[PDB]
Amino acid sequence: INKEYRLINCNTSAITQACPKVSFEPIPIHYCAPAGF
Amino acid sequence: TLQCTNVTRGELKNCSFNMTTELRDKKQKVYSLFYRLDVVQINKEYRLINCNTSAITQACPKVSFEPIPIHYCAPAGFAILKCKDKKFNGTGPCPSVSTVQCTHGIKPVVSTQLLLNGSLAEEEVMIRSENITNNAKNILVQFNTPVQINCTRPNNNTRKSIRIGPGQAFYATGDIIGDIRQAHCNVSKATWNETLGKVVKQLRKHFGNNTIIRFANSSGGDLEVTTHSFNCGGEFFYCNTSGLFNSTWISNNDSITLPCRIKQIINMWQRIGQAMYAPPIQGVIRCVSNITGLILTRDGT
Amino acid sequence: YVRPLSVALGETASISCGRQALGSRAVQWYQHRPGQAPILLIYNNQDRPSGIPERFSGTPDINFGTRATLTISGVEAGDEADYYCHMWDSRSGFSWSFGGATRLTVLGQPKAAPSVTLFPPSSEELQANKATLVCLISDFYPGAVTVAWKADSSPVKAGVETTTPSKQSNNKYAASSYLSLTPMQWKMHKSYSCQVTHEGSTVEKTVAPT
Amino acid sequence: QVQLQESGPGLVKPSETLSLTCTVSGGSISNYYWSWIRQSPGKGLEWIGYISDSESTNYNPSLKSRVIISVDTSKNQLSLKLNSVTAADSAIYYCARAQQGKRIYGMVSFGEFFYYYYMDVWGKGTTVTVSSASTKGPSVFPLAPSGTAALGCLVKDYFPEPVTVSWNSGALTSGVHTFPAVLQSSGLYSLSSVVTVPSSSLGTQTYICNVNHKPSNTKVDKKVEP
Ligand SMILES: *[C@@H]1O[C@H](CO)[C@@H](O[C@@H]2O[C@H](CO)[C@@H](O[C@@H]3O[C@H](CO[C@H]4O[C@H](CO[C@H]5O[C@H](CO)[C@@H](O)[C@H](O)[C@@H]5O[C@H]5O[C@H](CO)[C@@H](O)[C@H](O)[C@@H]5O)[C@@H](O)[C@H](O[C@H]5O[C@H](CO)[C@@H](O)[C@H](O)[C@@H]5O)[C@@H]4O)[C@@H](O)[C@H](O[C@H]4O[C@H](CO)[C@@H](O)[C@H](O)[C@@H]4O[C@H]4O[C@H](CO)[C@@H](O)[C@H](O)[C@@H]4O[C@H]4O[C@H](CO)[C@@H](O)[C@H](O)[C@@H]4O)[C@@H]3O)[C@H](O)[C@H]2NC(C)=O)[C@H](O)[C@H]1NC(C)=O
Ligand SMILES: *[C@@H]1O[C@H](CO)[C@@H](O[C@@H]2O[C@H](CO)[C@@H](O[C@@H]3O[C@H](CO[C@H]4O[C@H](CO)[C@@H](O)[C@H](O)[C@@H]4O)[C@@H](O)[C@H](O[C@H]4O[C@H](CO)[C@@H](O)[C@H](O)[C@@H]4O)[C@@H]3O)[C@H](O)[C@H]2NC(C)=O)[C@H](O)[C@H]1NC(C)=O
Ligand SMILES: *[C@@H]1O[C@H](CO)[C@@H](O[C@@H]2O[C@H](CO)[C@@H](O[C@@H]3O[C@H](CO[C@H]4O[C@H](CO)[C@@H](O)[C@H](O)[C@@H]4O)[C@@H](O)[C@H](O)[C@@H]3O)[C@H](O)[C@H]2NC(C)=O)[C@H](O)[C@H]1NC(C)=O
Ligand SMILES: *[C@@H]1O[C@H](CO)[C@@H](O[C@@H]2O[C@H](CO)[C@@H](O)[C@H](O)[C@H]2NC(C)=O)[C@H](O)[C@H]1NC(C)=O
Ligand SMILES: *[C@@H]1O[C@H](CO)[C@@H](O[C@@H]2O[C@H](CO)[C@@H](O)[C@H](O)[C@H]2NC(C)=O)[C@H](O)[C@H]1NC(C)=O
Ligand SMILES: *[C@@H]1O[C@H](CO)[C@@H](O[C@@H]2O[C@H](CO)[C@@H](O)[C@H](O)[C@H]2NC(C)=O)[C@H](O)[C@H]1NC(C)=O
Ligand SMILES: *[C@@H]1O[C@H](CO)[C@@H](O[C@@H]2O[C@H](CO)[C@@H](O)[C@H](O)[C@H]2NC(C)=O)[C@H](O)[C@H]1NC(C)=O
Ligand SMILES: *[C@@H]1O[C@H](CO)[C@@H](O)[C@H](O)[C@H]1NC(C)=O
Ligand SMILES: *[C@@H]1O[C@H](CO)[C@@H](O)[C@H](O)[C@H]1NC(C)=O
Ligand SMILES: *[C@@H]1O[C@H](CO)[C@@H](O)[C@H](O)[C@H]1NC(C)=O
Ligand SMILES: *[C@@H]1O[C@H](CO)[C@@H](O)[C@H](O)[C@H]1NC(C)=O
Ligand SMILES: *[C@@H]1O[C@H](CO)[C@@H](O)[C@H](O)[C@H]1NC(C)=O
Ligand SMILES: *[C@@H]1O[C@H](CO)[C@@H](O)[C@H](O)[C@H]1NC(C)=O
Repeated sequence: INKEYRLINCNTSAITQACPKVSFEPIPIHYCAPAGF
Repeated sequence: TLQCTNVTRGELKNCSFNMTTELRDKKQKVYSLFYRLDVVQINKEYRLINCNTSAITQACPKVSFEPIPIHYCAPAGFAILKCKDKKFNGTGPCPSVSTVQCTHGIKPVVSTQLLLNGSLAEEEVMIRSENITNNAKNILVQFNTPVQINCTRPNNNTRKSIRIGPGQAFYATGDIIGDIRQAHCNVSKATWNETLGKVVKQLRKHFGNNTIIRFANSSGGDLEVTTHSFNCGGEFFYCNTSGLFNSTWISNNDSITLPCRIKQIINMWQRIGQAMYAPPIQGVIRCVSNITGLILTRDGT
Repeated sequence: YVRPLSVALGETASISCGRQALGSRAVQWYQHRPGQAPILLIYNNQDRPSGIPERFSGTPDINFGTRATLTISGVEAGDEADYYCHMWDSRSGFSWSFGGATRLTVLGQPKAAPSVTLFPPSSEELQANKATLVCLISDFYPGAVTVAWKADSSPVKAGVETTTPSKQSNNKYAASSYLSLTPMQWKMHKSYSCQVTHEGSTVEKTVAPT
Repeated sequence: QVQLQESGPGLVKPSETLSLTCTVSGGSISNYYWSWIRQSPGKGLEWIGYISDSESTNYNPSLKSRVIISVDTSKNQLSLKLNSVTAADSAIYYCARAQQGKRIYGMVSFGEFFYYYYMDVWGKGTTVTVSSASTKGPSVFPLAPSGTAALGCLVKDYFPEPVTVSWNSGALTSGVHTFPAVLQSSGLYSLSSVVTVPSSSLGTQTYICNVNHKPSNTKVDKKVEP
């Protein structure tokens, strides 16, 4: 702005803490086409 | 709590308040202009009108209030039946009928008293009602020739962003750049005279060739119904119409000008609980539109 | 107060108004030479009265934003005066005070040499037991001179009064200078001088009692 | 056309009523706006007040509590009565005709206009001094001359400003050059006029300077000759 600081996002965007039970692990995903495609 | 002073009659105010910044432990003494109709008393101490009734949500400044033609379509196995009868009133058996999959381009114009930008009537000017003998049923008169109305707010307003939180910016009315003037609307007094005549003609077919037909202004109610309420370039006008319905008709350049006020805290429909703040529109507002219909109400001569 | 401004002879002057308007404006311009009657140059933002040269021109407010400026093309030496901007506008109230005086000074005028004329004490005032020398200076530019009195060859500096250089009709300056003497101090001396130094040159005018 | 001329005491003691008048020539008094403006030394132009053609009073709030502008239509003459004068009230008082302009910017119907006044013709001016010191007449002493020659008149201690100098009651006008006064430390102004004169006419033509000091009601003349 001891020295006075501030989180980086405060002047641009609200901020949301990631729920600590969801995982960022890449899981193999398969894209499927509907019937008739 | 707002600290408001007049602006250098007494309609628009100049209000300074303590506001939250992007940091939760810091304030800021910002000022913003507000129309009279948006505040109430307790430097004089004021407050926004909605605070004691409803929360308030600022309209996103990228969505447009512009009526866009919408077409209603019926699903497969259903149909819509038009009515080609040029003189078809409200009910009855339509002689000429056609089937369509969707309706024509209907513009969802939210208006009051004067039906704007709508669809005209072919041949003669129609008049519709459930029971026209019932005074508690609005008469829906539809013109055949449009009478043009021109509206403008001439003040050169400016928009001012106020960061009230993380990612939260309230758009406030900064200041007026130049002359302070009245908002109003013009209609051609000649074209409005001949259109009231066309209306007064078909009004005799239901009430008598000898009885006299008189037009008066509203007799009471809220601002939305006592005035030609509508929206012009994004700002919600409320026009006095006493200059349009002040004629008495017997058995046998010109311009009318309407003093329109402006509001910002609007409840839109009749919901009490969901108010909307319309952000201020930069520049000079003027719009041109046709009054193609009317919504009258005979007194219970 | 006063705003200084300097243009050259025969150029164009751009006198900006002191207070800029908030709304539509109606600005009057006045020309006022000190110790004289004010002259109305422009009354409506651009309209001039009868008897004002075309080289004077004020800006009209066709579109808002353009500030009011008084334009003087081909500035003469006679255009040296105070210029007031009487600003009226729709937003501010009744404008009682005139503008801030802009004191225009024209540069590059012809440098003229003074004309010194020294008179001895008159016989009536000498007979009235009082002596007074009068040293009249006129037709000099730039209007700034220093006067130095001398008894024979010694400076005086005691009992002298000098006008500030006032401006003449011909756009040059003039100033008097009075040295008060006793009837015996003027008789007991051989000569009396009036050294008038203008710019970087002096002019001497001597007067003796005979 | 229309011209004005003021007239007044020229000297008024402190804490008193400063009367003044202004006679206009060549036009009716009750169909124009009239305005009073003073100009103190060092200060700017100060607008006193104005009276309409309907005889309506409106004064500068800087004064107001001391001003009362009147007007008599029997003549073409209107007055000005500043009271409780102090030292700062010394100024050249001017008399100017105001004309009304209506500046319309929006709708005349909603009143979107304002009124601006502009003064086009002015009075010559009237000097007014405030001082507890009494008036005092001058005393003209002749300055004798000696191709071209120069002669004049010395107007010694007088109070207050001004004095008017004429030569040959108005006949001698070419070559005249009156100088600004000089305020001595005694508190009195001393003025001097001088007329450049061709050298041959020194012994033939007669030269008399007419000096007048209005606050003392004194009209004096004198002769200049070697
Ligand atoms: C919806 O309906 C509404 C209502 O029906 C409608 O409202 C209308 O809105 C418009 C626009 O907003 C308004 O238009 C304005 O009109 C103003 C008034 O104009 C009238 O009056 C003036 C002055 O009249 C006096 O002087 C003239 C001589 O000049 C005399 O002849 C008059 O008789 C009169 O003098 C007597 O009366 C005085 C009292 O007023 C006394 O004091 C005086 O002693 C005398 O007794 C006239 O000049 C106008 O004439 C014009 O109109 C005729 C037809 O009537 C035309 O044919 C022609 O073009 C004439 O020019 C008119 O009669 C205008 O002043 C104003 O325009 C000025 O203001 C704007 C904004 O401030 C400026 O941007 C603009 O440029 C103009 O400024 C000029 O003028 C001023 C004043 O002189 C100058 O100071 C300024 O510097 C600038 O000068 C420049 O232009 C000059 C020419 O204009 C030029 O000469 C200069 O050299 C310089 O270049 C504006 O247009 C209108 O009033 C509303 N209607 C009503 C009834 O109120 C609305 O539009 C409708 N539509 C919507 C909302 O969409
Ligand atoms: C709604 O109400 C708000 C108040 O809540 C108004 O906002 C104020 O508006 C006034 C003008 O009306 C502003 O005052 C102006 O401030 C300018 C900024 O100068 C400041 O900073 C300098 C340092 O650079 C300091 O030296 C100075 O002292 C100030 O602190 C000044 O430049 C202006 O000066 C003008 O006026 C003075 C005296 O009148 C003259 O001598 C000058 O020559 C000059 O003409 C003036 O003082 C004020 O700053 C505004 N406040 C804020 C917080 O912005 C809105 O204007 C008002 N809006 C409407 C539409 O009514
Ligand atoms: C009734 O219908 C009228 C026409 O169908 C409506 O008028 C429309 O009003 C809106 C807003 O009031 C205008 O949109 C604005 O446009 C201007 C600039 O437009 C100009 O420039 C574009 C260039 O892209 C050009 O194509 C146009 O023709 C204009 O020359 C913008 O600055 C604004 O931000 C805004 O987008 C429409 O332009 C205008 N249409 C017409 C034909 O005038 C009227 O509002 C309707 N009435 C009601 C009560 O709803
Ligand atoms: C804005 O101006 C209006 C008009 O002058 C003011 O209204 C006055 O309000 C007081 C109450 O304080 C009343 O006693 C007066 O009778 C009102 N006058 C009129 C003509 O209605 C208003 O107070 C002003 N507002 C501010 C904040 O200054
Ligand atoms: C307001 O006026 C008329 C409606 O009667 C419209 O202008 C006409 O529009 C039709 C069809 O769009 C055209 O065939 C005509 O040529 C138009 N006439 C003129 C003179 O241009 C106008 O678009 C209407 N505006 C609305 C409904 O917003
Ligand atoms: C309304 O006001 C705005 C400014 O508040 C004006 O915008 C200016 O327009 C000119 C061009 O005419 C530009 O040079 C400026 O840079 C603009 N200013 C800003 C801040 O953007 C606008 O012209 C005004 N319009 C009217 C009709 O009065
Ligand atoms: C409403 O506004 C429209 C356009 O802004 C006006 O139509 C103009 O009328 C004049 C005079 O007849 C014509 O010279 C223009 O060509 C017209 N404009 C267009 C785009 O055609 C109309 O007169 C106004 N009507 C009212 C009642 O204010
Ligand atoms: C946010 O703050 C940073 C400080 O690092 C600054 O550089 C940036 O301009 C700011 N951005 C916005 C959108 O306010
Ligand atoms: C903001 O808070 C301070 C705190 O004392 C107060 O003095 C001031 O009046 C407040 N400002 C407004 C506009 O209410
Ligand atoms: C809200 O405040 C207004 C003040 O204008 C008052 O008249 C009204 O009764 C209040 N309404 C409610 C629901 O509290
Ligand atoms: C519509 O017309 C039919 C037949 O012409 C008639 O019976 C009916 O009453 C009319 N509607 C109204 C509201 O008058
Ligand atoms: C209707 O007109 C009357 C008289 O003309 C007036 O007193 C009343 O306020 C008007 N009502 C509206 C809503 O304009
Ligand atoms: C509408 O205008 C009339 C006169 O034009 C006025 O008497 C009336 O009060 C206005 N309506 C309202 C709600 O003020």
